[PDB]
Amino acid sequence: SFQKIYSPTQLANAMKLVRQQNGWTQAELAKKIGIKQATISNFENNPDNTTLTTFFKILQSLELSMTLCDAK
Amino acid sequence: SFQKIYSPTQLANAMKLVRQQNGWTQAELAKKIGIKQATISNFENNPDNTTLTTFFKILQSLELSMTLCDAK
DNA sequence: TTATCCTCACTAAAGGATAA
DNA sequence: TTATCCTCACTAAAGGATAA
Repeated sequence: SFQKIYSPTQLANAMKLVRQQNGWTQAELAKKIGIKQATISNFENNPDNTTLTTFFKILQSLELSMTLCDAK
Repeated sequence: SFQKIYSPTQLANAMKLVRQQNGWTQAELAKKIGIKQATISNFENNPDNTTLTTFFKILQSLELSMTLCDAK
């Protein structure tokens, strides 16, 4: 159930949920994509100033992609 | 036709296309959402270090939302 | 119309690491 | 395991603005 997302907080919460559902650690994702674990922690908790690059890398680590859609 | 997106560049290119297709100026979107036109120009051309907050605001201006999906 | 410029205050992310 | 800390180099984004 991938819902429409409207903010960095909503985005981070959804992505964290995917990580937890799959039983992945922050450290293991971070290693896979070559970024700091600390960076993933910052994304999950403090997403607003997170870069697009960090977001896409994490998305890849989670075996996810994204699409645009209508706001409704 | 909203396709899967895998990078900041792909994301920016898709969003610019929506703006152009609708005939919107950078200046008008920027006004609507209270950010600089320069910021929108930076997003479209240099998206990699753009913040999640900027991305979501622009998405709103474009009458768009986003969802997660499988990478495939 | 939009890429581009100046300045300033702030932050992300890298390097490194810790507690419990 | 993950939130959190230090440092440093870099940038985004705000304020302001321009050319043509």
